[PDB]
Amino acid sequence: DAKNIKKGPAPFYPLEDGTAGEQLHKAMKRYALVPGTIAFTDAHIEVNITYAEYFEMSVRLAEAMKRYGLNTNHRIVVCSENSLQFFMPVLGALFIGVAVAPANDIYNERELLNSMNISQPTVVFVSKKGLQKILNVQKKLPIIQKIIIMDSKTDYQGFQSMYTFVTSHLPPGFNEYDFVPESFDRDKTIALIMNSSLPKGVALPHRTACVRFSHARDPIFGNQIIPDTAILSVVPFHHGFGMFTTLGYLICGFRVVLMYRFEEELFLRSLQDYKIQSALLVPTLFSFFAKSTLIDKYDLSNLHEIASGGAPLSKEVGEAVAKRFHLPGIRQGYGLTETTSAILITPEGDDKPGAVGKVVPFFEAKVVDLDTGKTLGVNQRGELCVRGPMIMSGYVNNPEATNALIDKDGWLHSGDIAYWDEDEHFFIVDRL
Ligand SMILES: O=C(O)[C@H]1CSC(c2nc3ccc(N4CCCCCC4)cc3s2)=N1
Repeated sequence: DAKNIKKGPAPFYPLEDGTAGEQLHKAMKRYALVPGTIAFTDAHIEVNITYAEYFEMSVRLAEAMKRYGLNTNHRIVVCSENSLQFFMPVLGALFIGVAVAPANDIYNERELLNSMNISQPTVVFVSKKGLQKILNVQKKLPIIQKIIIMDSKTDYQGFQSMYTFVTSHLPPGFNEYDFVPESFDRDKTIALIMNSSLPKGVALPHRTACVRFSHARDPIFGNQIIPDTAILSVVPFHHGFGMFTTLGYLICGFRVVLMYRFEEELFLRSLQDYKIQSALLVPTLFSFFAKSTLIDKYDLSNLHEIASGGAPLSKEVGEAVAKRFHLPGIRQGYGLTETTSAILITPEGDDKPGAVGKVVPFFEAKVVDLDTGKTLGVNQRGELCVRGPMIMSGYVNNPEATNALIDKDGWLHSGDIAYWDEDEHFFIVDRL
């Protein structure tokens, strides 16, 4: 061993009661009441949407879906590239306890089928450009009984938009600010079904998102709740990195600036013009910005951190990127789809080259001997194992693949090789 088991410190605020939908509802209502509070900004088209707008459309979607008949026995799919509308049905469903399975908007038809065959959605929200794939998947999966278009105001090609669907199902005199999100068992009600790294379905109870919201506004393990904080996120919303940072930024009242096609100039200009304080990159963009020479042309003085996750960041490209951006280091974190979000996180300003962080509040982490199972001590390399309240509840209708991952005592076996050091910073070893 127990000197060799690394434990998450204490959360700076304790763990809120209520479902993830109740916690989102309460914060967003608060932001909704101050006019002009920006929730999302689309860098390509330059449009802002406020928390008032976001809050009111999510509450209406929640009530419409409820009046349509969806409940905890149901799942919806959200199949769209990152967009201003992406999170409206996501929030709507969380408010009423309907599980959300976000679908890779660039899966081809076959991966979409396999994804939605596991998720078995009753309703699909889709962007215009994904409709024809969903219609082909629907032919094979008639459990899809209702298709709603996300990025339209009017009806589109015979299908309702979110806005016409909402009107079709709101009671007269619906009041967005009197709406009360559903109360339910957060341990037992699934919030998200996420796709596995042939893909599997990862069920995440509302609880795992609630713990994530603790980290997100933790001053050491998340971000400080400070007005006019803006984040430029270039990560897919349909995977856990983008899903659970974005929901955390919404809980925090941040301005989330998005882009879904990378462009060097647009990214750098958006950093500058939106006075971005924190940038979110997928790791292959780190290899890009190690090569970019245009960074010094831009006023990046507001930039406090560049965050990384989800894949291997080497000590080399990280140091290269930090220098091109004149930052102390890279702020990094480690988790799996099966782990909700990041379980190891660089504490703010406690950055170390090559390390992905320390054990987050509520969790524990060890490295075990690849042959026996016994717990190792400082700087010994073995398998990375973790345990805590963000671990998935299981794979959708795949119990053997679940139990091959978590022992009877609840340790998730990362399948990664790791060590921790004298300050308890963790390091992931590339097997190659
Ligand atoms: O690679 C994966 O499978 C995915 C599963 S979810 C995940 C990560 N989620 C997150 C969520 C948050 C972060 N942070 C950015 C780094 C500094 C602040 C801590 C959160 C890093 C990661 S990495 N990576």
